Amino acid sequence: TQNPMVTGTSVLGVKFEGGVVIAADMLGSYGSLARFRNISRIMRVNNSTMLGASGDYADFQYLKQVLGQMVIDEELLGDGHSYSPRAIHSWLTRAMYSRRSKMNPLWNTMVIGGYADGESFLGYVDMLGVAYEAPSLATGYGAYLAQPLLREVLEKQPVLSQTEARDLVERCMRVLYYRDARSYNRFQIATVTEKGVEIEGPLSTETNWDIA
Amino acid sequence: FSPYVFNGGTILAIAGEDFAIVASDTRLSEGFSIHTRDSPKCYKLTDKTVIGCSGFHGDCLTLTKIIEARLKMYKHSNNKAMTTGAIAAMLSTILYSRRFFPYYVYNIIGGLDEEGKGAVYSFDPVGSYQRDSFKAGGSASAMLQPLLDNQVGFKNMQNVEHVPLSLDRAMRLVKDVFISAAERDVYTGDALRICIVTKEGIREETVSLRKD
Amino acid sequence: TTIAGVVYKDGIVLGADTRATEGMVVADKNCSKIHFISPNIYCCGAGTAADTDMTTQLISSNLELHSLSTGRLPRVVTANRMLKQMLFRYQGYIGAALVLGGVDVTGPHLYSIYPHGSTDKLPYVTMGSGSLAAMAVFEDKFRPDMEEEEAKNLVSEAIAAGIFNDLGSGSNIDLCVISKNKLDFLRPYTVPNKKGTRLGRYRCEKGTTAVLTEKITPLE
Amino acid sequence: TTIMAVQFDGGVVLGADSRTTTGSYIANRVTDKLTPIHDRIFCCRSGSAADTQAVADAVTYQLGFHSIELNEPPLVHTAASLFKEMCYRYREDLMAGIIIAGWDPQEGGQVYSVPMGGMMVRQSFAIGGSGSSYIYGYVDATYREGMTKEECLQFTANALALAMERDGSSGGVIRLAAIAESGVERQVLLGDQIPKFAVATL
Amino acid sequence: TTIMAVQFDGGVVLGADSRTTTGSYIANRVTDKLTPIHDRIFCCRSGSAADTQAVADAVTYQLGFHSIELNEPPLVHTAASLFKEMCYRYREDLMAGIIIAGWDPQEGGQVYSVPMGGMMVRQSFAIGGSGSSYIYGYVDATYREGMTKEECLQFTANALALAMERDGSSGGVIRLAAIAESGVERQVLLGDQIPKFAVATL
Amino acid sequence: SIMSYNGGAVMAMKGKNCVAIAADRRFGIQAQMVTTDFQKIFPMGDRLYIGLAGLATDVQTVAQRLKFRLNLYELKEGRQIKPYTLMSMVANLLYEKRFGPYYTEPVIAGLDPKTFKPFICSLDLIGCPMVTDDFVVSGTCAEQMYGMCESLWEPNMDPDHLFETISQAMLNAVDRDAVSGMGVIVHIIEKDKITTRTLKARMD
Amino acid sequence: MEYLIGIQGPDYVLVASDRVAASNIVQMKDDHDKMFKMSEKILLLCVGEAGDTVQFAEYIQKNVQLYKMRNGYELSPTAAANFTRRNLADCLRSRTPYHVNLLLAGYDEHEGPALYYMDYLAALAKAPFAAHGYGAFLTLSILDRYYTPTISRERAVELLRKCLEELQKRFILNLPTFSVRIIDKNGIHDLDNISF
Amino acid sequence: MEYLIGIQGPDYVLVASDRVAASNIVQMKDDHDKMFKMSEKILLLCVGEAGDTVQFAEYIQKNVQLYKMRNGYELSPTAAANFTRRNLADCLRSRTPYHVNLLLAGYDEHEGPALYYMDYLAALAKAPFAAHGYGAFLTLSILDRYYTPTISRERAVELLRKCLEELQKRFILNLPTFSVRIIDKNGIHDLDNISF
Amino acid sequence: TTTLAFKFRHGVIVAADSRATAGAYIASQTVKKVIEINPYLLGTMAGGAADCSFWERLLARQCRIYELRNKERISVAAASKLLANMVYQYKGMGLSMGTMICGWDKRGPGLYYVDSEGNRISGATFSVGSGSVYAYGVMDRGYSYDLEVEQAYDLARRAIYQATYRDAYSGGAVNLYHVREDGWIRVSSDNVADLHEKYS
Ligand SMILES: CC(C)C[C@@H](C=O)NC(=O)[C@H](CC(C)C)NC(=O)[C@H](CC(C)C)NC(=O)OCc1ccccc1
Ligand SMILES: CC(C)C[C@@H](C=O)NC(=O)[C@H](CC(C)C)NC(=O)[C@H](CC(C)C)NC(=O)OCc1ccccc1
Ligand SMILES: CC(C)C[C@@H](C=O)NC(=O)[C@H](CC(C)C)NC(=O)[C@H](CC(C)C)NC(=O)OCc1ccccc1
Ligand SMILES: CC(C)C[C@@H](C=O)NC(=O)[C@H](CC(C)C)NC(=O)[C@H](CC(C)C)NC(=O)OCc1ccccc1
Repeated sequence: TQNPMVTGTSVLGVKFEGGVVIAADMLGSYGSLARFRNISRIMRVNNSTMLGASGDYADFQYLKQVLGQMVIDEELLGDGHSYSPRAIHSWLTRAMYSRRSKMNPLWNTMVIGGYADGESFLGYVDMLGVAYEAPSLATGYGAYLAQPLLREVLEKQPVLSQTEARDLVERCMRVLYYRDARSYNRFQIATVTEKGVEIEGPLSTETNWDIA
Repeated sequence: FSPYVFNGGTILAIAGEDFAIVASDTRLSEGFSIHTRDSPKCYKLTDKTVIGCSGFHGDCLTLTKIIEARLKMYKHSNNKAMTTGAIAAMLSTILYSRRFFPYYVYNIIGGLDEEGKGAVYSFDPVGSYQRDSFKAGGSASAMLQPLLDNQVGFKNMQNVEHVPLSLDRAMRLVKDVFISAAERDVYTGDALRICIVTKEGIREETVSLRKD
Repeated sequence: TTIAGVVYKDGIVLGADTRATEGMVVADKNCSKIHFISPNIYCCGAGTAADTDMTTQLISSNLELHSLSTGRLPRVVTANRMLKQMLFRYQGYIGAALVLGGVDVTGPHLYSIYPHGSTDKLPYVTMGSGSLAAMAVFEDKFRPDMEEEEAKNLVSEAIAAGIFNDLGSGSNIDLCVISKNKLDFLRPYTVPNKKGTRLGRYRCEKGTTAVLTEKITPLE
Repeated sequence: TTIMAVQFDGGVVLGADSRTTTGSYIANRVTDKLTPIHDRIFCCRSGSAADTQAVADAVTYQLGFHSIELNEPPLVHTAASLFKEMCYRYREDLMAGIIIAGWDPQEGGQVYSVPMGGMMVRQSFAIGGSGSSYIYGYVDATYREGMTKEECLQFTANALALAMERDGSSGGVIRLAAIAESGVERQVLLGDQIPKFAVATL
Repeated sequence: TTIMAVQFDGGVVLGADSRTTTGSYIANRVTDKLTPIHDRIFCCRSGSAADTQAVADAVTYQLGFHSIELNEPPLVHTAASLFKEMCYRYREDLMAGIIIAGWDPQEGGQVYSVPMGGMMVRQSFAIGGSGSSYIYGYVDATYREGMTKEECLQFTANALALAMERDGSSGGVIRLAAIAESGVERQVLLGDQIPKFAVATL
Repeated sequence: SIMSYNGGAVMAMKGKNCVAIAADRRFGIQAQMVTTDFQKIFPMGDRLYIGLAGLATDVQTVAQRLKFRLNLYELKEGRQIKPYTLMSMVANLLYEKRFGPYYTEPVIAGLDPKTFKPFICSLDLIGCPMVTDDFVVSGTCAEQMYGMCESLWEPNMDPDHLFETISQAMLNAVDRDAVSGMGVIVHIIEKDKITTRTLKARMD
Repeated sequence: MEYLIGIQGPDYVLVASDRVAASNIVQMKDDHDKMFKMSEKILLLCVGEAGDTVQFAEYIQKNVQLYKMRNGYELSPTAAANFTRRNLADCLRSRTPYHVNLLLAGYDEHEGPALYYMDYLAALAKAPFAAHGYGAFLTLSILDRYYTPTISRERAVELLRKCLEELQKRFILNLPTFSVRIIDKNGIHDLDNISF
Repeated sequence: MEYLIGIQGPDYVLVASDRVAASNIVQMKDDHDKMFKMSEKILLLCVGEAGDTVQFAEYIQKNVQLYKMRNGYELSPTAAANFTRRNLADCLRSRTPYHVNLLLAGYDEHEGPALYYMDYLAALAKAPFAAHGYGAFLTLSILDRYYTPTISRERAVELLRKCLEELQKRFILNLPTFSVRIIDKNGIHDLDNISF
Repeated sequence: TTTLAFKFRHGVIVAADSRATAGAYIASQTVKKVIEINPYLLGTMAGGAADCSFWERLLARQCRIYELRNKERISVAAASKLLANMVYQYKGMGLSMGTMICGWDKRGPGLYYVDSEGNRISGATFSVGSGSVYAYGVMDRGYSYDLEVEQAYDLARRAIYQATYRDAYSGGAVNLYHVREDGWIRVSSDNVADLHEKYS
């Protein structure tokens, strides 16, 4: 995509004791216009991997289709091997880099979260194939607004419980709504644990003080 | 759409009589933000060879994977692991293979030669390389090189005995140069990773730097 | 650069880092970014260093002239109006982003002046490259009518977030507390980061350098 | 940015959002975009914050001196004319769209629009800003002649709420102000006070 | 351009203006922007005339062949998918925003939006085109769940009438189509039949 | 860059009651060397020196205009200027041309005329003062100079050790710069003597 | 491009310059003079953009002669060189810059011979020898190889010849003739032109 | 720019070319040969972009020699000129055009002497005399003034010297020596270089 | 960079500096700018370090293949044409390379200059690089075909030294090569600092 058309805003992610949490607002902006306000920007890749994406939504849907089909193909064999979150992270890095080399990039910034073999995974992939794994991630304006809060807490306390991570994510999403001009009140929270992947319905940051 | 982005990073290699040292900072950045603080830039290739890559992380990941694949291909077809000199020659061809879309990567190889003595090879983004005794590359190369030449090369110093460089002295030099670089270069900091190559094996050490 | 300000219960608390960068290399490790405007008004500066210094110095001199003529303490509104009218006249070519705060007869006031000559009067503001990092802390923890100690801790944390998450900010944290009956200018309020201890010795022994010509010119 | 002004028998109602942005960053989320030029005369500002503030300050200075000299309250038309004169002359340098609304004894409640370029026109109701494009149909469909002050306040609140919902450069809280002979009554709608329209879910 | 589609229990309602421009000149003032993709599937075309006609013909050929192979009526979702695949693959070369609405036995009346770039999403109601930006507030305010076919027709006619009034690239006559299990009922509103909203008087 | 047209490098350092200011000698147009004796450190007093780097024409213009102002100031006030006031005069002079600036980055080194307190500073091309207690650098090889100074400088250095440190920092820094070098001139300013030395440097 | 060269000896200054005035691949003049007589002991060699060279050099000449007529003594070579730099630098940022490269040669009774180098940016340097133009690239190394501080004027002319022969053998432009002049305590002496 | 010239007489063709190979400002070679021997009675003179001249000239030389080896008789000058024009024109619109200006001189047993002019656009023309390079602007008028169809080869060399002397006097580039060759019914004869 | 070579009675002398710069930063001062194609042939580098190194190595590969196939060593003229044809394919694509092919073929000493711009000319003396103009002046004034071996060495060293003195992007050490009928030899490698003391 030379020029993105409908895009999603920041996507957050923080790993806790026995899982990972990812959040993303349900809003596709057509360049400073809240056009589509009820679109999910989080995907359940498989039983132990989820994915949230910023940037062009059309490119995200294409990756959703390609990644979904590949997971189906692997499950058909029934050989007892499943793509780990790290493997999906590796594949996405190669896919994004290959498109960049061809000068036809996939205008997306993806956050991968998973839990396999008793170990949380949280990965980052950019439009140009830049990839790394960190305890917390935030794309778009979240790298400026939300990332400072997550890093500050994690440095003080490396290990978080699920409740602490959920509260931290909620606070960060509130900050993004206050300051980011391409954000929306409604958002989703996806959690991956030993019991699989769960996506919470459309939440809200109604706890928004407006003391002017 | 620009297919390149500078992610920072500083690398350093010192060759000794019976050892080789490769060190790098563990910060990854983009623009004015910090992607992560725990991404070492030193990659172990064989039991006696290490490579340090810095620049565009998208190219750094792809190049390291290609080198890892090529090392395995050589071993299969030749029934012997590649030497440091062979790796440097191969990397030069790989880098020049993209002379019209080059890898935005600065590489420095370090390891033992066939005789058991430390060897260091420094590369340009397009392939040109030389067998040096010590080199620095990346964001703070201009800061690191002058002191290494003075202290390791004994340049501009008269009536000074040219005692062989010791492992302990080399380790102290590596720590000092990176500490000074952290105080002045914005792109280098977080932590310092040091890989020591000897006949026994590859040893690793980490020391904290400033967090900006 | 991260400069912040908060209006707490009694007065103003201004914060700032102490880093100045030329290109991508740290030039000054102890730059002072909180500028004296009057005995009761102070201004934090972000942007072009020369512009902020010249602008704050000029306004401070003008206010001192104004204060002498009137015989009364200057008002924050007067400082804000003079700053914006000057910056607007130059159409944003003065790269001066300012956080103006002070206490006067009408009470504490905090402004945020932008290079183009637009101002916002708000309970808390931030500027610089680390502005977003600081504003995250403010949006997360700010409360109206805070105690002086709580306000200082909040501004210190806001500046620290910018310091540790922005490449354009670093070094120490400076604070300036203004109230109706006090002014605490804590220059090195905190020192989060320090240079490591040198492990080796590289002292140059006398005679290590080679000299071509020498000339001694006694004075006095 | 969304600025709206309506005229009713004996006064006018002004409203605006409270968002100021620098790209995609909300520098100020509680900005007050209703600047009192005089008593019973207001202006809603849109466009560049620096230009509108400078222009509003200059007109405030000019109108105040003019009123003192004449020893009579200023006319809303005069205040609009001063805005028109400066906005037209510096049209190449200013990026400012204004709507001037207020009350004067001679003509009662008036609403004038001074868009970018410096033209002036009297309107029964006016809208402006980035977010005004999303409520052109709504105001045209739901506007009526002879609305009361309370109806105008609700009409303005509904229109602004819709624009803030859609436009990305609009948001925060809704600031209203009703101007009549009695005085100026300002209020702020925030949180649940803002009119709400259910989002369709399939 | 202004294209709108609404979904009710039993079917869908489509609507569009009838203006095609080449700058400020109206090349065709009675153009039909509702293209029957199949017996009970329609598409509303916005953007480039050539691109939309070419893509509509291509999908019609693909969907018809697909329906013949599988002796069953096509799915509205399948029609949208074919549009998405074409629009996404050739997003660099195409300038076309499509609304796909129709009825099929499995899912009933459905509306799918395929804007520029190849995105696809199902909506209770969809709008698009140059003039759609002027009625975002109106539709968000006046839309209610569980409307009837008659109410949806009135809703679509009112929305288009407002957009055509405020948009220079939209005008002419309103073309409406209601699709249900019974069939397709096409309608044209012209002259006084178009909804009218009075203008102000200052 | 315009600042790299003529190259150049100037550094200043602090010791115990002494200051050292050093510079290279090369003067060239782009890649061509013209002379190897160009003056870049100008005396502004008995124990006050200004070192300018950057465009050669601007280096000479600023040094002459600064002397013009300094001579008038001293005659009018009947006193020797203090290092701090010289900085302010230089910063004011540079900022008068904030639009169309002089392409030079001065560094000031000297002792207070009364207390003999060491003082060093540096300015941007538009006059942004910067006082430091360790050292200041300015020129084409700033990055190289920083690396040497940060690792060699120590506090409370005798004049002999101060000279060795600055000379080594300057020599090794310019050795990694193409458009700087061809000799180094070092001034060590003490309370009672000004010793000037020329270092044996590479001429390639 | 034009060519200038200057060699300074113990008690003299030797200067030379080509005598070609070209205009778009044609030699309009074969005996052009690029040396200006500032005074009885100073010479200004000016090359650069057309019009700028003559306008600047003549303007400086008028002022230097005026100084002599007003004060009764001539300007020193150093003062004249610094006066020229001041005027060039002042006009550098104006709306009418002068694009001229200058060599100033002179002899003072007290200071002795002096050769000065100045480019269009008005950077003034004092050198034992200097050269301007593209030919300077080929001849400067020759001067570095063979020049000595105590070079006799006979040897200096020989060294000048070696520089000019190099231009004929290796330079691409046609520069057949060169004006030659020498300044010493007796004033300006015009030597025989070096021709090929 | 390199210089080529050709004069056609009643029973001969006289061609000359300069012998300079300059990189940027330094003559890297002073005895360069710009004449290619197509056959025993055809010469090709090539000047243009570096690399293009040699690659195009050598390619044509190989093909003409191949034609001779295949058929047992050499190509006529007219056939060789049109063959060269075809290859240049064909490559003109391709991705690798040749920027070369050519002069083809040859003698035919039946038709007689022939001189052909061809610019880099592959426009072929037959003229009694022609010149290439910036010198052409300066020597062509001389040829027009003094050339007659019945010019003897002795007067042709004198006329050639006139043109070369004009280049020395009025041209800006340094072209000291020239290569001279003459084609007649006996083949190609190498005359003495005209040097200055 | 500065590289020079000239043919005289007893062979052809080849010399170069050892400096490589990345912009205004001196990346290295020990770069070998003379490539040993074979015991009777060597080539110099000037311009892009990567371009020169890769294409000279490719030429050395081609020369060895030629020797194996034809059971006879390649000639200097053939080697220069081989390199010129190889690089002409990429004309206009940004290659920056200038080289000199020096050797002793069956036709005596040979010296060719090959540039990425497509130039290929034989000659008696050549100089390539940024300091080429400076080296030309000293070499031209001191060159004679009848020079003695020791005199030729000094002329090459002095010409390179003067170029490094005047050229910012040239310096390091002067590597000197001599090509004779029985192959080339490495005669010396003198640092410019040491030379400056000797000449001054
Ligand atoms: C010193 C504070 C005001 C804040 C500080 C931010 O880190 N400001 C800065 O760093 C600003 C630029 C900024 C956009 C990064 N610039 C600076 O600090 C430096 C001076 C240092 C050596 C002390 N300024 C500088 O190099 O000026 C370049 C320039 C030249 C012409 C016009 C405008 C700016
Ligand atoms: C204050 C309102 C009447 C105007 C306001 C409303 O949309 N305007 C804006 O927000 C416009 C938006 C657009 C020009 C990028 N922004 C602006 O005018 C400027 C950006 C300049 C570079 C032009 N934004 C900015 O930094 O605002 C600072 C500010 C913050 C609070 C109050 C007043 C001013
Ligand atoms: C859905 C259809 C009705 C298409 C319609 C949408 O409303 N499109 C349009 O009205 C657009 C508007 C434009 C501003 C992009 N116009 C167009 O697509 C026009 C229509 C032709 C009949 C001239 N096409 C166009 O400009 O290219 C055709 C053309 C080619 C050469 C010369 C002049 C015109
Ligand atoms: C054989 C070469 C070293 C000759 C040398 C001089 O021209 N090359 C250079 O100076 C080149 C090109 C420059 C002229 C623009 N400079 C360079 O900086 C190039 C890489 C850049 C073009 C990205 N080479 C470089 O940095 O050196 C890498 C190197 C390091 C050690 C040995 C060999 C090569």
